[PDB]
Amino acid sequence: MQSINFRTARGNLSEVLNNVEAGEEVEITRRGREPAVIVSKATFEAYKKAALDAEFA
Amino acid sequence: MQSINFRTARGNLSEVLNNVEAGEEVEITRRGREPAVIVSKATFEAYKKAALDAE
DNA sequence: GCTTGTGTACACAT
DNA sequence: CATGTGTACACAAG
Repeated sequence: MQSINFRTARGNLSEVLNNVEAGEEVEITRRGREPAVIVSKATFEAYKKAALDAEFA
Repeated sequence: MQSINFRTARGNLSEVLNNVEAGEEVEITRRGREPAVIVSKATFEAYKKAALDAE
């Protein structure tokens, strides 16, 4: 997975979002603070959906 | 789900990432482009256990 | 005194 | 009437 720092992430956000749209999952990191992932709403919405059909307790 | 446009996301990204860390899922929209979602890595990693449909 | 994060603002493009 | 995208400045935090 691609991993880019905040400063770089923002300074290139368009290129990041373009990369994301191409199917790449990009990790956003910040000093100390917990990381995040930018992923296409479609993919992630379809992850959430497939997870919701798990016969577990 | 919270939904912000690109210009606002780039200009408030720190506040966006703080919101996400608090458990929020944030939709980023772009003109004529498919939307993206910024989500906590922990949550995302857990949601990819959806890849237990592929199996 | 670096690096990186955060606010912000300007200019051009769509 | 706005939003996307490059970029650059300055201050804060580490």
